[PDB]
Amino acid sequence: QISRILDQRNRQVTFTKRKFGLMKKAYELSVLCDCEIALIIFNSANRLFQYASTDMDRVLLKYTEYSEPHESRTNTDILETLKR
Amino acid sequence: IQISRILDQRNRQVTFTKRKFGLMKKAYELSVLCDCEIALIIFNSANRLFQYASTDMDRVLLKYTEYSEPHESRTNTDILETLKR
Repeated sequence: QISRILDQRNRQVTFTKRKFGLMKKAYELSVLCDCEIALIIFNSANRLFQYASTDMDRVLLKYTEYSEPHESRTNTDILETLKR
Repeated sequence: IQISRILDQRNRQVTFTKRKFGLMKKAYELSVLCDCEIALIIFNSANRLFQYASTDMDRVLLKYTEYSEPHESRTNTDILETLKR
């Protein structure tokens, strides 16, 4: 029951609030549970925003070297889980 | 006050899973509400890789490599500084 915010002012304020919320939660997860986290966000104007718990090059390099299988989710899977 | 010692190691996995899912849920919401493309890469303390992409990971990482520099770049040091203000 969630949809896309059409009004550009209400889109930007919501984007900023939630982008910061995401980074705050990523920070918390990283310190609480000893995780390494990277977050890449392209907004609707195609502006790039990024967060990395350590630094981005480190996390992306680890990502590209990972030999073991990935556990991977997309919007389709998240939306399915949320229905339950 | 050593931040990594805060958590009870007994509930480590459950806390990790709950918060990982919270992060993905919020990423999903942001992507639909604000028309964003989002990728999330998480290595847990046992070095298990978990990933989320709103579209798919190869698409988001390719967009990343075709951009020259971030508009905002943050790490834990910056987030912690902002939170103190």
